[PDB]
Amino acid sequence: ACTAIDAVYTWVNGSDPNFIEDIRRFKNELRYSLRSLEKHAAWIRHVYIVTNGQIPSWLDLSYERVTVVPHEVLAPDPDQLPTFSSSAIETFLHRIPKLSKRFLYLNDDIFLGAPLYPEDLYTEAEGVRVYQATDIYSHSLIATNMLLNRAYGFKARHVLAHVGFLIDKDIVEAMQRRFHQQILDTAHQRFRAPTDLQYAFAYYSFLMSETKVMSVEEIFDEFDTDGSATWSDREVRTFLTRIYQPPLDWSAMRYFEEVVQNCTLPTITRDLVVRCPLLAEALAANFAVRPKYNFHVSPKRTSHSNFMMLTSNLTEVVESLDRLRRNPRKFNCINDNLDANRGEDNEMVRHLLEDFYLSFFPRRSKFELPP
Amino acid sequence: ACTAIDAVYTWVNGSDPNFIEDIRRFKNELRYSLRSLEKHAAWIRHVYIVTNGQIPSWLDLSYERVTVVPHEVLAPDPDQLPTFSSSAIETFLHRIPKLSKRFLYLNDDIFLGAPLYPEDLYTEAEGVRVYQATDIYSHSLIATNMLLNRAYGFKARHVLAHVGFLIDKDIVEAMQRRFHQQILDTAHQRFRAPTDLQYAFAYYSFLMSETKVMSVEEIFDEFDTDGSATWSDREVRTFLTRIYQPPLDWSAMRYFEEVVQNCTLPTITRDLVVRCPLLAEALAANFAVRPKYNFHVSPKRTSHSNFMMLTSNLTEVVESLDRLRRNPRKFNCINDNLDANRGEDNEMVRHLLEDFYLSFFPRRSKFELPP
Ligand SMILES: [Ca+2]
Ligand SMILES: [Ca+2]
Repeated sequence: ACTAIDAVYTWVNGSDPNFIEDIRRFKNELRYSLRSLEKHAAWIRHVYIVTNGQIPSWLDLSYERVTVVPHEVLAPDPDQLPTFSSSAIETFLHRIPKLSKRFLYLNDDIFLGAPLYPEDLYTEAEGVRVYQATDIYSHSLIATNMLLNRAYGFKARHVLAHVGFLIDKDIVEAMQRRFHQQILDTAHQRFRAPTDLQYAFAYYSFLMSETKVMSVEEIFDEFDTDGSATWSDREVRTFLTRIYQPPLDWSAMRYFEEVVQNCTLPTITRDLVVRCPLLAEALAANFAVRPKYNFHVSPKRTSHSNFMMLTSNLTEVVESLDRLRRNPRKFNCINDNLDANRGEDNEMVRHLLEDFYLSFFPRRSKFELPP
Repeated sequence: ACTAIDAVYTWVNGSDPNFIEDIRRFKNELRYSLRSLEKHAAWIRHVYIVTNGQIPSWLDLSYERVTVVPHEVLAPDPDQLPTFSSSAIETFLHRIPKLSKRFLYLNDDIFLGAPLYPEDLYTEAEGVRVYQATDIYSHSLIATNMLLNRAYGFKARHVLAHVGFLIDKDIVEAMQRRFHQQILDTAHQRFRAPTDLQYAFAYYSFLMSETKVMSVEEIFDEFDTDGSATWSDREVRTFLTRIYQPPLDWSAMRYFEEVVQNCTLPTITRDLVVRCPLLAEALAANFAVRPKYNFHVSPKRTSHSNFMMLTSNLTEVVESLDRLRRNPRKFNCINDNLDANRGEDNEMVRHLLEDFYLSFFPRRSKFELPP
């Protein structure tokens, strides 16, 4: 337990009258997913749930590891807060007061076997493991991809893979200060509309393409190994080897001494290499395009993250739930995509899924009050 | 700083009369390599040096981070201790009293740029990064490879790559209790003889091939997710999916119930699956060959570990020392292989190398007393 994590959760409930009244104005998942944290990741040290005031019935409060914070305290400009979309709620997840610097996102339907360690998400050498992989979701995909395609170059950017995302508070604040038009746009919306900015992809493509700029006075402060303001011949040879690569030659030596002698080896200082052109330009052309935040593409080896959608064909349900059992990987994500016309098959489906979730996680975790 | 490391060093000195007297009876490297620890790895929290009683002249003692321990206190059977080989000294490196569980080996000529983090060596999910890559050294290579080829299978085993090796005390004690013939053989030797067992390769091939055995009572204690001694139909289906893979079929269901019914689904317990043959054999044939220690082959991306031998051709010296400067990688290892006939070129070589080692590490570190 080197660093705190403090994962978050959402849990919208669409069964009580006070939610469907506000909808009219305009599957017990988390119980078995917060239960997975007690088994396979016992280091997260706090759990938040962001709701609209409504608590779950089975939360044992005063556990000092689980709290609920509503949208009344989070959202700026308290005029948008009657909100019923995920992506609007995602835009104020970093305004939780005693939040640690980094945190797991994992939303509601993320249960996890195959125990989780903090080095699976954030190391210190590397440190953000970016897990690469139609009606309403595709349009927001195209809009976010085009918005990140206006700036930041072009390249190919891959979508993510349904893991619990690890999110830094400072990087997302610099994200929201970069796209202040679209953050307020998606914030001031009621439902899921096709001009949205999805938070995870616009985070993990923002972080992958922030390029820092280092000034010439900072390449003098580093890149000599010395005490103060000395640039001697050892540092000169270190400087010349990082430019003219294949061998190093006498031509580069007399080129460098010709450049220093034209400044009208006599004690190369900081003020000379800041002042003199055609060397500071030739120095900053090599070392100024360093990336801003530490990132790490995953080598697709350990957490292959079984997605495995839950359609209403009971055959495909039973090979899907058995194929979640043949491979007990790190993250698993069962989203519904359920029919509403078949009220007879989608009762046996919800009873069949209960056989799956009790097959792995049958103990009453300490988050749940005794019935 | 999650865990302690406490690296070790050797530093044999072949210049004083009291060493050459004992040799007759039968390059300032570490100063610039212990100096690299103050710059690029400030978490190792103790440094040991194992000698034969002789201290360096420039060690500032009472630093409470650097100590010297001689061979008198380490070696069992105090009859072997007049020793003048590396590999004999390597066989009692884990008898240092206040040693942590894991430790860096790095011997004497290992200086390191490009800062080192504990996740570069030992994580918790993985945790031993095994860095794969003629007169006297080749024979010990063939002997150690054949000794590890007698047991442990056959396969291909690769040599290591001159990094600071991370070594566990318990794994090396189980190594020395496996090869008690060769440990005492190489311990009771005076010099480097061609029947040696090299410590790093016989460690990192021992650790890669210890296979554990799990009893059938332990595959009942795990592999049900339950409280105590219950093996119900959810666990049965989890059990059957991990054997008959492609789909799961009704034939496997009636096969399993036929196996349980022939034990002369009626409450499958622990005593039944321990007692009944042709199921416990069929259960342990799948889950008993799990490896003993966590290991991790390195993907050869970050620490490519410039070796770059130091022969006496001054041209090859200057492209070697410049090519150490073009690539500032994680570990670097300059071993001598120096001629002794040319006393005139091998003075300019040692002065030229001093230009290299002061080009990166010029500050007097806190390990060194002021001259
Ligand atoms: Ca300098
Ligand atoms: Ca059970």
